[PDB]
Amino acid sequence: SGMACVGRTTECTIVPANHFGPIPGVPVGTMWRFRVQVSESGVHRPHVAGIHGRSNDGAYSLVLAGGYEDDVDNGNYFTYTGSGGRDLSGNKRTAGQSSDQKLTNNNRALALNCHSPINEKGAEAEDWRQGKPVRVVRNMKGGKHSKYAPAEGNRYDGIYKVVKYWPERGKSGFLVWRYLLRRDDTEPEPWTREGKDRTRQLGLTMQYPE
DNA sequence: CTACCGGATTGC
DNA sequence: GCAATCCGGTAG
Repeated sequence: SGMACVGRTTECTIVPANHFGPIPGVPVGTMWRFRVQVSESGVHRPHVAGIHGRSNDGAYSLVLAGGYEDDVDNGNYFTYTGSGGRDLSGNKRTAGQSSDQKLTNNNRALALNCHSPINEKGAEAEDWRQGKPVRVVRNMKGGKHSKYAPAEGNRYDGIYKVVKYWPERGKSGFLVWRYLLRRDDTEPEPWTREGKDRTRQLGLTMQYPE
């Protein structure tokens, strides 16, 4: 079973589970081979889910991992897809779209980060930088369609904010919730010349399980 | 390609 | 507390 059914070896105690913003001691460019490690770091606590959020508070983090065809990654911004609209019966974790997504649970959480009152028809923020921060991790499985994904594993790419969100018919013909995320982070983007230099100057290397 | 498990977390 | 959810990971 390797890493398929494993739990954490430690938990992040440096900040609590509902911390908004960067995790202390984890710079942009930090890299981990497996999602469980990303969880142990505090950067993205769920081992499987794309969004970490509480539907009455906000979303703390998300992962771009190519798991949702409606995702569109443009590096310094991206269009993210809500979760759900899927039949996971039979103890699945992933499936194709087979019903309309809903503005509930993780999807409502991420909408709350937008600097606009929550709205079932979607919203746009007049001052997007006042929104709640989202920690963004890119996983190599996004690399099928995105040149910004890391070659392997998972990489912390910094703080993004939700500019707007809206419902739209997805590629599979069912409604999906879509979110425009835009970067708001003083640290360089890992894929740029400056980001590559920073990663090197910091001595960051891929973290593997102990 | 197909099938489906633990664990972590939030929903209720 | 128990139910629901799930952008992972592996075996066949």
